[PDB]
Amino acid sequence: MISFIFAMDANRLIGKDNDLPWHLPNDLAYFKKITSGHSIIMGRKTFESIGRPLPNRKNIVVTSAPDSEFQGCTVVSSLKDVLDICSGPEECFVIGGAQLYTDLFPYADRLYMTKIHHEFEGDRHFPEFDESNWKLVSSEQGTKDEKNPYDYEFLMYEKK
Ligand SMILES: NC(=O)c1ccc[n+]([C@@H]2O[C@H](COP(=O)([O-])OP(=O)(O)OC[C@H]3O[C@@H](n4cnc5c(N)ncnc54)[C@H](OP(=O)(O)O)[C@@H]3O)[C@@H](O)[C@H]2O)c1
Ligand SMILES: Nc1nc(=O)c2nc(CNc3ccc(C(=O)N[C@@H](CCC(=O)O)C(=O)O)cc3)cnc2[nH]1
Repeated sequence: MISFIFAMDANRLIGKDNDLPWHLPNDLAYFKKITSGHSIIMGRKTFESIGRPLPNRKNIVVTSAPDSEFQGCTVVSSLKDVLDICSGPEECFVIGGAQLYTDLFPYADRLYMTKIHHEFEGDRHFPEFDESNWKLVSSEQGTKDEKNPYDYEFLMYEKK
Protein backbone atom coordinates (compact mmCIF):
# COMPACT_ATOMS: atom_id res chain seq x y z
CA MET A 1 0.00 0.00 0.00
CA ILE A 2 1.30 3.49 -0.82
CA SER A 3 0.36 6.52 1.22
CA PHE A 4 1.65 10.01 0.51
CA ILE A 5 2.38 12.50 3.27
CA PHE A 6 3.18 16.11 2.45
CA ALA A 7 2.56 19.71 3.45
CA MET A 8 1.70 22.22 0.74
CA ASP A 9 0.59 25.82 0.54
CA ALA A 10 -2.37 27.32 -1.35
CA ASN A 11 -0.42 27.23 -4.61
CA ARG A 12 0.68 23.61 -4.04
CA LEU A 13 4.17 24.73 -3.03
CA ILE A 14 6.31 22.21 -1.17
CA GLY A 15 9.89 23.47 -1.51
CA LYS A 16 12.33 26.26 -2.27
CA ASP A 17 16.09 25.92 -2.80
CA ASN A 18 16.00 22.27 -1.75
CA ASP A 19 14.34 23.11 1.56
CA LEU A 20 10.99 23.71 3.11
CA PRO A 21 9.47 27.19 2.58
CA TRP A 22 8.27 27.58 6.17
CA HIS A 23 8.74 26.27 9.71
CA LEU A 24 5.70 24.47 11.12
CA PRO A 25 6.85 22.33 14.05
CA ASN A 26 3.44 20.86 14.87
CA ASP A 27 3.24 19.57 11.28
CA LEU A 28 6.64 17.91 11.62
CA ALA A 29 5.42 16.33 14.87
CA TYR A 30 2.36 15.08 12.98
CA PHE A 31 4.60 13.68 10.26
CA LYS A 32 6.56 11.78 12.90
CA LYS A 33 3.35 10.41 14.47
CA ILE A 34 1.94 9.23 11.14
CA THR A 35 5.11 7.76 9.64
CA SER A 36 6.32 5.94 12.78
CA GLY A 37 6.20 2.20 12.21
CA HIS A 38 6.51 2.46 8.43
CA SER A 39 9.09 2.44 5.72
CA ILE A 40 9.48 5.94 4.28
CA ILE A 41 10.32 6.36 0.58
CA MET A 42 12.06 9.50 -0.64
CA GLY A 43 14.01 10.94 -3.50
CA ARG A 44 17.69 11.68 -3.07
CA LYS A 45 17.26 15.46 -2.86
CA THR A 46 14.61 15.04 -0.15
CA PHE A 47 16.99 12.81 1.82
CA GLU A 48 19.68 15.48 1.57
CA SER A 49 17.19 18.18 2.57
CA ILE A 50 16.47 16.20 5.73
CA GLY A 51 20.19 15.57 6.19
CA ARG A 52 20.26 12.39 8.28
CA PRO A 53 18.02 9.31 8.34
CA LEU A 54 14.86 9.64 10.38
CA PRO A 55 14.74 7.39 13.46
CA ASN A 56 12.40 4.41 13.91
CA ARG A 57 11.67 4.13 10.17
CA LYS A 58 13.29 2.24 7.32
CA ASN A 59 14.60 5.08 5.13
CA ILE A 60 14.40 4.07 1.45
CA VAL A 61 16.15 6.48 -0.93
CA VAL A 62 15.45 6.35 -4.67
CA THR A 63 18.69 7.28 -6.43
CA SER A 64 21.23 6.34 -9.05
CA ALA A 65 23.95 6.69 -6.40
CA PRO A 66 25.80 3.67 -5.06
CA ASP A 67 24.53 2.11 -1.86
CA SER A 68 27.73 3.26 -0.16
CA GLU A 69 26.74 6.92 -0.42
CA PHE A 70 23.65 6.45 1.81
CA GLN A 71 24.66 3.71 4.25
CA GLY A 72 22.02 4.67 6.83
CA CYS A 73 19.37 4.02 4.18
CA THR A 74 18.20 1.33 1.78
CA VAL A 75 18.98 2.53 -1.74
CA VAL A 76 16.86 1.57 -4.72
CA SER A 77 17.48 2.70 -8.29
CA SER A 78 13.94 2.52 -9.66
CA LEU A 79 10.37 3.12 -8.60
CA LYS A 80 9.68 -0.42 -9.82
CA ASP A 81 11.71 -1.54 -6.77
CA VAL A 82 9.52 0.67 -4.55
CA LEU A 83 6.35 -0.94 -5.85
CA ASP A 84 7.84 -4.41 -5.31
CA ILE A 85 8.88 -3.60 -1.74
CA CYS A 86 5.52 -1.90 -0.98
CA SER A 87 3.18 -4.36 -2.66
CA GLY A 88 0.44 -5.69 -0.47
CA PRO A 89 -1.20 -4.65 2.78
CA GLU A 90 1.79 -3.17 4.60
CA GLU A 91 1.78 0.61 4.26
CA CYS A 92 4.69 2.54 2.81
CA PHE A 93 4.84 6.32 3.18
CA VAL A 94 6.13 8.32 0.21
CA ILE A 95 7.64 11.48 1.68
CA GLY A 96 8.62 13.28 -1.53
CA GLY A 97 9.94 15.21 -3.21
CA ALA A 98 8.04 16.66 -6.13
CA GLN A 99 9.46 14.08 -8.53
CA LEU A 100 8.19 11.13 -6.46
CA TYR A 101 4.86 12.69 -5.58
CA THR A 102 4.25 13.28 -9.26
CA ASP A 103 5.47 9.97 -10.63
CA LEU A 104 4.00 7.74 -7.91
CA PHE A 105 0.65 9.56 -7.81
CA PRO A 106 -1.26 6.89 -9.83
CA TYR A 107 -0.22 4.29 -7.23
CA ALA A 108 -1.22 6.25 -4.14
CA ASP A 109 -4.01 4.79 -1.99
CA ARG A 110 -4.10 7.57 0.62
CA LEU A 111 -3.07 11.22 0.83
CA TYR A 112 -2.09 12.77 4.16
CA MET A 113 -2.10 16.44 3.16
CA THR A 114 -1.24 19.32 5.47
CA LYS A 115 -2.81 22.30 3.72
CA ILE A 116 -1.31 25.65 4.67
CA HIS A 117 -3.58 28.57 3.76
CA HIS A 118 -0.83 30.95 2.66
CA GLU A 119 1.28 31.61 -0.44
CA PHE A 120 5.04 31.37 -0.08
CA GLU A 121 7.68 31.77 -2.80
CA GLY A 122 9.44 28.70 -4.09
CA ASP A 123 10.35 26.28 -6.85
CA ARG A 124 8.83 22.82 -6.16
CA HIS A 125 5.16 21.89 -6.16
CA PHE A 126 2.92 18.96 -5.37
CA PRO A 127 1.25 17.68 -8.56
CA GLU A 128 -2.16 18.88 -9.60
CA PHE A 129 -4.89 16.30 -9.06
CA ASP A 130 -8.66 16.26 -9.40
CA GLU A 131 -10.01 16.21 -5.85
CA SER A 132 -13.34 14.95 -7.20
CA ASN A 133 -11.67 11.52 -7.44
CA TRP A 134 -11.09 11.44 -3.66
CA LYS A 135 -13.06 11.27 -0.49
CA LEU A 136 -12.17 13.54 2.41
CA VAL A 137 -12.00 10.99 5.22
CA SER A 138 -10.73 13.21 8.00
CA SER A 139 -9.95 16.84 8.59
CA GLU A 140 -8.58 18.56 11.68
CA GLN A 141 -7.56 22.19 12.03
CA GLY A 142 -3.97 22.51 13.19
CA THR A 143 -3.22 24.36 16.43
CA LYS A 144 -2.50 28.01 15.71
CA ASP A 145 -0.08 29.24 18.34
CA GLU A 146 3.12 31.22 18.66
CA LYS A 147 5.24 28.42 17.19
CA ASN A 148 2.70 27.49 14.48
CA PRO A 149 1.38 30.84 13.26
CA TYR A 150 -0.49 29.82 10.16
CA ASP A 151 -3.97 28.62 9.28
CA TYR A 152 -3.26 24.97 8.48
CA GLU A 153 -5.21 21.74 8.56
CA PHE A 154 -4.45 18.03 8.53
CA LEU A 155 -6.48 16.30 5.81
CA MET A 156 -6.61 12.65 4.86
CA TYR A 157 -8.08 11.54 1.54
CA GLU A 158 -8.64 8.00 0.34
CA LYS A 159 -8.91 7.13 -3.31
CA LYS A 160 -12.35 6.17 -4.63
N1 LIG B 1 6.52 20.13 1.93
C1 LIG B 1 6.69 18.79 1.84
O1 LIG B 1 5.84 18.03 2.21
C2 LIG B 1 7.96 18.24 1.25
C3 LIG B 1 8.18 16.89 1.24
C4 LIG B 1 9.32 16.40 0.66
C5 LIG B 1 10.22 17.24 0.03
N2 LIG B 1 9.97 18.59 0.01
C6 LIG B 1 10.83 19.49 -0.68
O2 LIG B 1 10.93 19.03 -2.06
C7 LIG B 1 12.20 19.34 -2.58
C8 LIG B 1 12.78 18.08 -3.19
O3 LIG B 1 12.00 17.59 -4.27
P1 LIG B 1 12.62 17.31 -5.71
O4 LIG B 1 11.48 16.95 -6.61
O5 LIG B 1 13.52 18.43 -6.11
O6 LIG B 1 13.65 16.08 -5.40
P2 LIG B 1 13.40 14.56 -5.00
O7 LIG B 1 12.22 14.03 -5.70
O8 LIG B 1 13.44 14.43 -3.52
O9 LIG B 1 14.80 13.96 -5.45
C9 LIG B 1 15.09 13.86 -6.86
C10 LIG B 1 16.23 12.84 -7.02
O10 LIG B 1 15.72 11.55 -6.54
C11 LIG B 1 16.17 10.55 -7.49
N3 LIG B 1 14.93 10.12 -8.18
C12 LIG B 1 13.68 10.63 -8.10
N4 LIG B 1 12.81 9.93 -8.79
C13 LIG B 1 13.58 8.93 -9.33
C14 LIG B 1 13.25 7.87 -10.10
N5 LIG B 1 12.01 7.56 -10.58
N6 LIG B 1 14.25 7.00 -10.43
C15 LIG B 1 15.53 7.20 -10.00
N7 LIG B 1 15.90 8.20 -9.24
C16 LIG B 1 14.89 9.03 -8.94
C17 LIG B 1 17.14 11.14 -8.31
O11 LIG B 1 18.38 11.05 -7.55
P3 LIG B 1 19.85 10.98 -8.23
O12 LIG B 1 20.02 12.32 -8.93
O13 LIG B 1 20.73 10.82 -7.03
O14 LIG B 1 19.85 9.80 -9.15
C18 LIG B 1 16.65 12.64 -8.38
O15 LIG B 1 17.65 13.57 -8.80
C19 LIG B 1 12.95 20.08 -1.33
O16 LIG B 1 12.70 21.49 -1.56
C20 LIG B 1 12.29 19.57 -0.23
O17 LIG B 1 12.37 20.46 0.90
C21 LIG B 1 8.86 19.09 0.64
N1 LIG C 1 3.34 16.84 6.57
C1 LIG C 1 4.60 16.90 6.05
N2 LIG C 1 5.29 18.04 6.39
C2 LIG C 1 6.55 18.28 5.93
O1 LIG C 1 7.14 19.35 6.19
C3 LIG C 1 7.12 17.22 5.19
N3 LIG C 1 8.44 17.29 4.86
C4 LIG C 1 8.96 16.26 4.27
C5 LIG C 1 10.44 16.30 3.92
N4 LIG C 1 11.20 17.06 4.88
C6 LIG C 1 11.34 16.72 6.24
C7 LIG C 1 12.12 17.51 7.05
C8 LIG C 1 12.31 17.19 8.38
C9 LIG C 1 11.68 16.08 8.93
C10 LIG C 1 11.94 15.77 10.38
O2 LIG C 1 12.90 16.21 10.98
N5 LIG C 1 11.02 14.93 10.99
C11 LIG C 1 11.15 14.46 12.34
C12 LIG C 1 10.27 15.41 13.15
C13 LIG C 1 10.41 15.14 14.63
C14 LIG C 1 9.57 16.20 15.33
O3 LIG C 1 9.57 17.38 14.91
O4 LIG C 1 8.88 15.91 16.33
C15 LIG C 1 10.67 13.03 12.39
O5 LIG C 1 11.09 12.28 13.31
O6 LIG C 1 9.85 12.68 11.55
C16 LIG C 1 10.90 15.29 8.12
C17 LIG C 1 10.72 15.59 6.78
C18 LIG C 1 8.15 15.19 3.89
N6 LIG C 1 6.89 15.06 4.22
C19 LIG C 1 6.35 16.10 4.90
N7 LIG C 1 5.06 15.95 5.31
